[PDB]
Amino acid sequence: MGETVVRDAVTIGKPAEQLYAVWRDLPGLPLLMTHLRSVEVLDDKRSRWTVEAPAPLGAVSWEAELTADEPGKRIAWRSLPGARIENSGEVLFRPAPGARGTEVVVRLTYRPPGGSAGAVIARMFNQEPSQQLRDDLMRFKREQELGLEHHHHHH
Repeated sequence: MGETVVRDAVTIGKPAEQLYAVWRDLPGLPLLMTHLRSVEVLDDKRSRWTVEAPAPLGAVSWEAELTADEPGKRIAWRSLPGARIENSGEVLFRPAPGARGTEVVVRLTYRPPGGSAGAVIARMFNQEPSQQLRDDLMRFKREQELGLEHHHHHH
């Protein structure tokens, strides 16, 4: 219908790790990094917590993996050859100009909101002088900079 691949970048006061982690509740499992990981469970984009099954997708028919993960370089989302990801987008991280934080440059295709009026309501008092462009991605920045939890993640 109107699936648009928008390329823009938002700046939030988070290093990088928590920026791509925006798809989660800001997790804190530094145990599952590098090699020697048995628990390939993240739940972020789904996962199917099998751990034992051969291949990340060679069992559960529909599963999700993240094909790229770097501490602060670029992260590309995936959904494994089992489920076959419909979406596409690799997020890159660079230090924002003026030291305003980190700017996440994303080129991703997605479906647009039907009601654009939902954005303009914020103009009543938004306190966000971020131009009359990139409307859809601006609310994303707002919610990312708003969301903050313990770095260990406490639930």
